Amino acid sequence: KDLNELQALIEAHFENRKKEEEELVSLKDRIERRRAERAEQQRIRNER
Amino acid sequence: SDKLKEAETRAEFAERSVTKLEKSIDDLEDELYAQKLKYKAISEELDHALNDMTSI
Repeated sequence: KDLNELQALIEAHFENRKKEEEELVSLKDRIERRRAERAEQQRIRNER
Repeated sequence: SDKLKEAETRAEFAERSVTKLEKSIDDLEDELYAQKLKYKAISEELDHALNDMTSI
């Protein structure tokens, strides 16, 4: 039962850190969106 | 005229600083993305190991 509870919590924190990694990936994606939008608006400013 | 020249020089300095800072922050974001990619790769390998250990 020690092994059972331990593997249970292992898979549990697996899932938790996995959700956190998904959130961080979405963060990186919106981050690259922010990079692209800052790039285009900066470039527009520089064009003018 | 002296005040105008001072202000113009300040503006040029600040603009160049902002350009450097933007490039540096983008590069550091790239580095963080790469390290996250490595961590995710080894994490997926360990997750496969856990999937096999479920049969262990």
